[PDB]
Amino acid sequence: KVYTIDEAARTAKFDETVEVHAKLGIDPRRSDQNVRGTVSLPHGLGKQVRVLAIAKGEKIKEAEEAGADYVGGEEIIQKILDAWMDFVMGAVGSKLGRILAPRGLNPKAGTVGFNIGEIIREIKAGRIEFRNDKTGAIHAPVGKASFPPEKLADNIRAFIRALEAHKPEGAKGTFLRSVYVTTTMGPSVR
Amino acid sequence: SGKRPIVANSIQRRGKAKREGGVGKKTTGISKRRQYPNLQKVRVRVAGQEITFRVAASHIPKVYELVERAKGLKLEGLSPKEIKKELL
Amino acid sequence: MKVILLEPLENLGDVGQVVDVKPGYARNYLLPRGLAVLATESNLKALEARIRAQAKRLAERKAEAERLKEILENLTLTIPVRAGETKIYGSVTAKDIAEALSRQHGVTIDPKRLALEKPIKELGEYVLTYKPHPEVPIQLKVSVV
RNA sequence: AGAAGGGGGCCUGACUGCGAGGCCUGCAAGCCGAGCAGGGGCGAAAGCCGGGCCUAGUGAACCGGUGGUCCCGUGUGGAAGG
RNA sequence: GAGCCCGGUGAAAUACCACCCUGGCGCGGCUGGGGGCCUAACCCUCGGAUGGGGGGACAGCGCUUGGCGGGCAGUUUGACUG
RNA sequence: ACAGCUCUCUGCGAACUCGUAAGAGGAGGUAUAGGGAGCGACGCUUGCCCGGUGCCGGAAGGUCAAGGGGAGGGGUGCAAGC
RNA sequence: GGGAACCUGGGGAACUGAAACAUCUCAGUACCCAGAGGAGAGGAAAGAGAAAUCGACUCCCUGAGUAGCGGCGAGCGAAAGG
RNA sequence: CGCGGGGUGGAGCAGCCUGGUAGCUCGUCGGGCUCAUAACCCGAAGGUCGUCGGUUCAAAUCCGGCCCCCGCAACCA
Ligand SMILES: [Mg+2]
Ligand SMILES: [Mg+2]
Ligand SMILES: [Mg+2]
Ligand SMILES: [Mg+2]
Ligand SMILES: [Mg+2]
Ligand SMILES: [Mg+2]
Ligand SMILES: [Mg+2]
Ligand SMILES: [Mg+2]
Ligand SMILES: [Mg+2]
Ligand SMILES: [Mg+2]
Ligand SMILES: [Mg+2]
Ligand SMILES: [Mg+2]
Ligand SMILES: [Mg+2]
Ligand SMILES: [Mg+2]
Ligand SMILES: [Mg+2]
Ligand SMILES: [Mg+2]
Ligand SMILES: [Mg+2]
Ligand SMILES: [Mg+2]
Ligand SMILES: [Mg+2]
Ligand SMILES: [Mg+2]
Ligand SMILES: [Mg+2]
Ligand SMILES: [Mg+2]
Ligand SMILES: [Mg+2]
Ligand SMILES: [Mg+2]
Ligand SMILES: [Mg+2]
Ligand SMILES: [Mg+2]
Ligand SMILES: [Mg+2]
Ligand SMILES: [Mg+2]
Ligand SMILES: [Mg+2]
Ligand SMILES: [Mg+2]
Ligand SMILES: [Mg+2]
Ligand SMILES: [Mg+2]
Ligand SMILES: [Mg+2]
Ligand SMILES: [Mg+2]
Ligand SMILES: [Mg+2]
Ligand SMILES: [Mg+2]
Ligand SMILES: [Mg+2]
Ligand SMILES: [Mg+2]
Ligand SMILES: [Mg+2]
Ligand SMILES: [Mg+2]
Ligand SMILES: [Mg+2]
Ligand SMILES: [Mg+2]
Ligand SMILES: [Mg+2]
Ligand SMILES: [Mg+2]
Ligand SMILES: [Mg+2]
Ligand SMILES: [Mg+2]
Ligand SMILES: [Mg+2]
Ligand SMILES: [Mg+2]
Ligand SMILES: [Mg+2]
Ligand SMILES: [Mg+2]
Ligand SMILES: [Mg+2]
Ligand SMILES: [Mg+2]
Ligand SMILES: [Mg+2]
Ligand SMILES: [Mg+2]
Ligand SMILES: [Mg+2]
Ligand SMILES: [Mg+2]
Ligand SMILES: [Mg+2]
Ligand SMILES: [Mg+2]
Ligand SMILES: [Mg+2]
Ligand SMILES: [Mg+2]
Ligand SMILES: [Mg+2]
Ligand SMILES: [Mg+2]
Ligand SMILES: [Mg+2]
Repeated sequence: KVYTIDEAARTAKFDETVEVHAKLGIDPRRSDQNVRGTVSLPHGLGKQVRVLAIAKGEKIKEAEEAGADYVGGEEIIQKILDAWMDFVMGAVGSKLGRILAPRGLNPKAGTVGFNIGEIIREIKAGRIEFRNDKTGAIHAPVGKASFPPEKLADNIRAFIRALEAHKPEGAKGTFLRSVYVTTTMGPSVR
Repeated sequence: SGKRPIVANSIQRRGKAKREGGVGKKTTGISKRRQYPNLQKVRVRVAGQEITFRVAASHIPKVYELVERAKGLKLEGLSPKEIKKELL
Repeated sequence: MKVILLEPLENLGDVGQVVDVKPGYARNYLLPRGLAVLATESNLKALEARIRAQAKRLAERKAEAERLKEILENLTLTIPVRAGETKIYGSVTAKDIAEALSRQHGVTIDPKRLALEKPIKELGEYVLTYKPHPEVPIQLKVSVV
């Protein structure tokens, strides 16, 4: 309505269920649905999202403080990847196709925050404070969101999942949306 | 063929193309002849007392307007050219 | 095809109304059997005022009831009803009620549209009303000698 | 055959720009082609390579079709169309 | 996404709100095709009818679509050549 | 040409013909009738082939003109739009 | 009703030409019919066309055999402006 | 050039668009039927599901790209 009504997400418990559902065209020729990997997202979030950096057993004093809370090392190569209830989740960059204990034994893998300057500094931002959403087939849409408390200052669901419309080829015209969930879902234009 | 509030008619031709496209390749018309678009007729009775009309077709209503009169008219049998000559 | 109607017809019968139809129905049935007429702004405007020149033409049988209400209401009647106690003698026909209003205050009386069902024929107090629609109930009193 | 033939190695000059000068010739067509410039192939090199030992293996313009480029673009702009 | 569940395990976990592929039903729109009855346009009729019979949105007629169409028309049916 | 035979068309505003039409023949007729076709009194007869052609019959499918239909695309304007 | 041609409207050929011929040409000519009259039509902008322009209409001379039209054949052929 | 339909045991047909497990038919051959035969009855092996590879955990198959096949197509200087 009018703009993109944020506080439209109002009972349940701790309202933290806003969404960004919107369709478009399937696979117009080549491409499809590839939102920005861990986009900035104009939200301080507060999401103490326990992110893991499977870097090394030498980065366990600041890799933990690398924006999340708990981060192990390479002892998760054959000690933690053998079961069905035992086997975020990072990996190794550069070119190392290190997909042995994390590719079959799948939860999150592509590349780790290219920050060899430090695993946790005061100049590096976005490693445990960003989101994404690849494809979804004959049922796309859906993005991340914060809590209920946020005036016309929670305009992050109208810039990361609504501007992430740069991975759309040609063959149709995107349309129909709604920002909400666990409550309902009202729609907003562009 | 007549007209009433309308008019006689035209006798335009009938071109005949075994053409192509110009929006494809070339194109041409084999021939044409003198047609006869017989100005769409039709007749309407109606009443001022009980009159007859070979109304145009387009102007069909038109009559019905002329209908809506009442100018003190009696035994004429005709009584139409009496609406017409005072018609638009 | 806009047209005014007449003899209320089903689907479209709110007399003197406006309804669209296929030229045929009008031009052949409705129109011929004087049950409606062409949208003719003429018969349209003329009709229009055949309403306002009636709406307030009858809205006088209601307007001159408010001038008669703010008067026949309070001001009672007080009839010299020649009676005396028990079962009165000469019942109160409006030929007397109106006769003791018209032929008393020089005011319009309607010895019928008065709400009188029967002559009473006994002394007491009443408050019948002036008919029909909005009504002015004259409070009428009875007396003796 | 003192190769145009038989075999091997790299290559794509079966190029773009042009063309002095001829052959043949009624016109229009057809025919060989030195050499300059451009960037290339093979070679140590002098050099050769603008298709095929050689003559047949094809069809004026008109009309449309696809590509592109600078030009035109009906008051001007851009388009529709040349 | 956790009060209105995980679990264990598998390609994927459910209590709930959603955006939508698959697909049918539920009251409306806009349009369609059909099969019925009608009469009043159009048609035909009846000892002369302001009417009565029967046909009836059909037929007939205007425009436009495609086809059949020597019934008729204009034409074409090469040149060399003892 | 002929009587006579046969196939065939035609339900009456008949089919068919003349005519742009109105109208008229048909016929003031109504299938024991009217038109078209071939054969040609009368006697005995008239075989086989429905692949191709024509015509009669097939409320299924194939193809198909408008028109309806609008997924999708292009032109322009800052735009609502056109 | 008449009237030598002359004018306007309504209709409206073919031979020819293209060295055949069907678009095309001849040609809106011939001729037919109506009508107007000493003439007829046309006539005061819902124009023209690129000029800060022009200013009813009709006739002549140029524009110009240009622009264009065209089985881009034969051939046809303006207008503004002066 | 436009559209859009089919490769499946030897042959000629379903199946997949809802993936998930390849089945009709006829024949090949061996028994059962008489002396034998066609009518017949039964048991059988026989496909990298056209491929270059895109998806899915997994394709005969879901959607494209490709060699014929196959019908509608509209001209043709
Ligand atoms: Mg979709
Ligand atoms: Mg286990
Ligand atoms: Mg042709
Ligand atoms: Mg032509
Ligand atoms: Mg001609
Ligand atoms: Mg109309
Ligand atoms: Mg009049
Ligand atoms: Mg007028
Ligand atoms: Mg070589
Ligand atoms: Mg030469
Ligand atoms: Mg050279
Ligand atoms: Mg060569
Ligand atoms: Mg030519
Ligand atoms: Mg041509
Ligand atoms: Mg322009
Ligand atoms: Mg539980
Ligand atoms: Mg749906
Ligand atoms: Mg509906
Ligand atoms: Mg009837
Ligand atoms: Mg009737
Ligand atoms: Mg009809
Ligand atoms: Mg002939
Ligand atoms: Mg010839
Ligand atoms: Mg000879
Ligand atoms: Mg017959
Ligand atoms: Mg007769
Ligand atoms: Mg004979
Ligand atoms: Mg015999
Ligand atoms: Mg046969
Ligand atoms: Mg047959
Ligand atoms: Mg049939
Ligand atoms: Mg269509
Ligand atoms: Mg727009
Ligand atoms: Mg005269
Ligand atoms: Mg000719
Ligand atoms: Mg010629
Ligand atoms: Mg010719
Ligand atoms: Mg010709
Ligand atoms: Mg003079
Ligand atoms: Mg004059
Ligand atoms: Mg004026
Ligand atoms: Mg002069
Ligand atoms: Mg001049
Ligand atoms: Mg000159
Ligand atoms: Mg001039
Ligand atoms: Mg297939
Ligand atoms: Mg098949
Ligand atoms: Mg095959
Ligand atoms: Mg097969
Ligand atoms: Mg599907
Ligand atoms: Mg079987
Ligand atoms: Mg078998
Ligand atoms: Mg056998
Ligand atoms: Mg067998
Ligand atoms: Mg064998
Ligand atoms: Mg035997
Ligand atoms: Mg097998
Ligand atoms: Mg394989
Ligand atoms: Mg195998
Ligand atoms: Mg298969
Ligand atoms: Mg296979
Ligand atoms: Mg598909
Ligand atoms: Mg072809």
